[PDB]
Amino acid sequence: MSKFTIHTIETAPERVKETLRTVKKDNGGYIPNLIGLLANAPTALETYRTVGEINRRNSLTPTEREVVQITAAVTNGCAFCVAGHTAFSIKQIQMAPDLLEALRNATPIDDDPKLDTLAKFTIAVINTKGRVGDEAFADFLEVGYTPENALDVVLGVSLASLCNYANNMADTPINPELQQYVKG
Amino acid sequence: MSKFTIHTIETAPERVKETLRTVKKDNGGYIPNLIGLLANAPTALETYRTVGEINRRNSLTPTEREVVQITAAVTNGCAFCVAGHTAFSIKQIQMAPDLLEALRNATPIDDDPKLDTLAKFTIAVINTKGRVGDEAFADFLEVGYTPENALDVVLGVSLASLCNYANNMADTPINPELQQYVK
Ligand SMILES: [Cl-]
Ligand SMILES: [Cl-]
Repeated sequence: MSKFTIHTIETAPERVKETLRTVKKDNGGYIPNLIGLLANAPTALETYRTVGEINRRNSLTPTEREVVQITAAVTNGCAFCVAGHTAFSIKQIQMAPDLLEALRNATPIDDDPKLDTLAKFTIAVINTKGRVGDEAFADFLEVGYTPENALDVVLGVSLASLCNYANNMADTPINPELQQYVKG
Repeated sequence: MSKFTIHTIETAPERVKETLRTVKKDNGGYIPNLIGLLANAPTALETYRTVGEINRRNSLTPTEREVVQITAAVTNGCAFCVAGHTAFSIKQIQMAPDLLEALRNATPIDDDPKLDTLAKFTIAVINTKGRVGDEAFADFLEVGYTPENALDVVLGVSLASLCNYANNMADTPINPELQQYVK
């Protein structure tokens, strides 16, 4: 049936057991199946953790980083990550429900032109593989983003590809603790 | 006018100056323009270097990792990265000419069924955002790769998207020092 084993602490390769233990604690007692999946390839698990940590340090706000991640997961057609990021945006960030709804639905953010442009720029980045074009780039800057922010969106898109494509490949089952955030 | 400044050591953000110094030395006295572009966003430059170092110790061989990078740069239409990885493959792997020519055009690899499937798998990942299908996934295992290798290909694709998409957006000028390798 499954292409991949979703690893537990018990079955994961020794050198990632300590990381899965950390993940489980940090998540209040469960391992999101994305991590259990990436445990199959410790360099892929390592990349996902490490880039996550670099990305937090980037030129975007934590809300803007979630704008990038949710929009990418929706554009990439990845249910697991739409659910995972929704849960993070609610519990970690307490994102306004209207912002969250818009991002999940890939529809306009009416309250905040800045974030709405960022969302739309992320879609264009993904579909064009970065060749967004003169007009899309100029609209990105007009609302106050910079060339640095542009490359930090690419960074988020790059991170989104690792987890969205991996979950797309595995058809990763959605943990019971994420099931309520599933799109829909 | 260009959308991005290509940074020098002098113009870069303070916290990446040392990275640029190290890059310049490693390349014998020049900075590849991707690096001067990424310098605009220190975290994107740092991700590119960090993930490169992780990818180069993954479950694929050095040849297989370049199969993935070049195939991805061709598929993503990124001219800079094709030249950058052709350079690395010639210098640092001594890749056979038939292999290198086939990667650079995404034409089949006739001498090597295993690398031909890897190359095809990579294209499928990129064109299907990972939904490569049961049959493409089975051909991948039957050739000798593992589920682990498959996620390490996704890893390579993700790293390629960072540099390919950035270079695509900037239309990064190709350094004179890389020109011999273009096309
Ligand atoms: Cl467990
Ligand atoms: Cl310089």
